[PDB]
Amino acid sequence: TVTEPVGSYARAERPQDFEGFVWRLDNDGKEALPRNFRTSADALRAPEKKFHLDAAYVPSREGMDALHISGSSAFTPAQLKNVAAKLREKTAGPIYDVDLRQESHGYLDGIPVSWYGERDWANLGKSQHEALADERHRLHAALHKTVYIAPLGKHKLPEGGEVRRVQKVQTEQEVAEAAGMRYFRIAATDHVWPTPENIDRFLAFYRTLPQDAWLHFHSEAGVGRTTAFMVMTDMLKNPSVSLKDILYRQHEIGGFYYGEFPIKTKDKDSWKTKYYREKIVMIEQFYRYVQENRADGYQTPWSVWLKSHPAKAL
Ligand SMILES: [Cl-]
Repeated sequence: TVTEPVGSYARAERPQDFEGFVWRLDNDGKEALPRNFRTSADALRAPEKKFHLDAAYVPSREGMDALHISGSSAFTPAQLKNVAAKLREKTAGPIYDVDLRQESHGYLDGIPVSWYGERDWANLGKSQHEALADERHRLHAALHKTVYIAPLGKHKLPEGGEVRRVQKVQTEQEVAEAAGMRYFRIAATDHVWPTPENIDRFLAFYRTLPQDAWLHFHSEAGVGRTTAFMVMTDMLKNPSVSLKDILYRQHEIGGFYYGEFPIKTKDKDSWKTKYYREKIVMIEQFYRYVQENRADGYQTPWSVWLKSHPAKAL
């Protein structure tokens, strides 16, 4: 009897130990665009040394022109508008803001903030219903109230920032719509592989999208969670493309590399190590799901299939 199967390790952590304690500044708004902005129309560039990949390797671009996806970090409303404008030049289809953040976040006086708990796990273990409920309550509770908004220091603790009496509160959905983008939330926990719940939701959503739909994925940094879903979308829309080509091309356009590599972390970040290994295994497990379920149109949901074909630990 296994308590937590591969892909659900995070379920063993205690939520009560990472509760939110401060409104974190998600972006200073000094740049015109969010950080790590990238699209599937972008040219591939040299891989990052840390991933020890083959720089001479030329990944196939098959299906990238019609992939129509992009990724980025969190953003201010103005930055989102700039993103929408840039994407509108590439498509005449609906542009979706796919919010992959489980952590409660929103905008106070137009400032992008999030209720930060240690490890960014303020909503760990909560269902999407509970997470959004927490988010809605906190945002509203901030109106006409004094709050402290601050960026984090090297040890993930408040550093400087500012104090203000909020006069306007907005959800990301509001910001997205005001930017001319449709909105879709997937409460994925930061630093770990998306839950079976997260993926089932995405998969159902993905199946009903128009042919010309453009997906702009984003999380906090625009790296871990953002790349995982960009990778999954790439595999789903281009099942004939090898796992290697998918992983390489998603990384070389500016994303994270989800294949094996010499994982290295500072002592204070040693806790992230097993979660990185788990994601590597689950990336391969999803690829297997796509290859073995595409033929019948994915009649079997990911969560169901996963239980029938559990991934092997690392
Ligand atoms: Cl849920």
